[PDB]
Amino acid sequence: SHQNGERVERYSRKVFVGGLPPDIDEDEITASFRRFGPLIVDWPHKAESKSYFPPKGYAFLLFQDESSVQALIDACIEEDGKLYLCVSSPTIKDKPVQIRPWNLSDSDFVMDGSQPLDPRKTIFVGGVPRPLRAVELAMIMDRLYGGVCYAGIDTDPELKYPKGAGRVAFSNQQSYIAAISARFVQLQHGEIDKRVEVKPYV
Repeated sequence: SHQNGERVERYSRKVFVGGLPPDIDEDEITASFRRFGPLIVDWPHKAESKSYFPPKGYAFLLFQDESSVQALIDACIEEDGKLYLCVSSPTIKDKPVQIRPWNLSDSDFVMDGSQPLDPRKTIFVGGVPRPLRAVELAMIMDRLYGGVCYAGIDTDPELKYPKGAGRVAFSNQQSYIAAISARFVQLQHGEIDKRVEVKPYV
């Protein structure tokens, strides 16, 4: 049978996992995923002090091609908050595995073309986690100090993946004056509530 033959490589091939069985090695997870082919993996624990593999289902991994990022993520279930794989089969059952890829091209939250990125109009925004997108950053500043032209989070040029804080670029009105002088505020959003930082760029 056939229905589609297109491919996409505009997703970040690094995927976090946590649903792995209580006993796992790199060949168990290589058999857990499909279409990913051969891949590279890293564990939160792998020292000779106990074992070459972690005592928990937590893992970080990536594979050789970026086209299977969309093919495998499409062969599984998703949520607006996270992804899930239906690989329940080995020593773990009835519970899908946690999945989190990244969007190496959505890391840019453009809002208006009247002002591109510039060192005299850039602003810094600190306190964002890595697993989140600039969603929480651009939306809070647009709900109380709106007028933004560009927004995003700090990333590694190595794989275009988050590494810490974030930034925005607008200088349109006193709304930017109100957020650049409001270097601490309250949001009650996600695992964060207060004292997030907002200051001029350097």
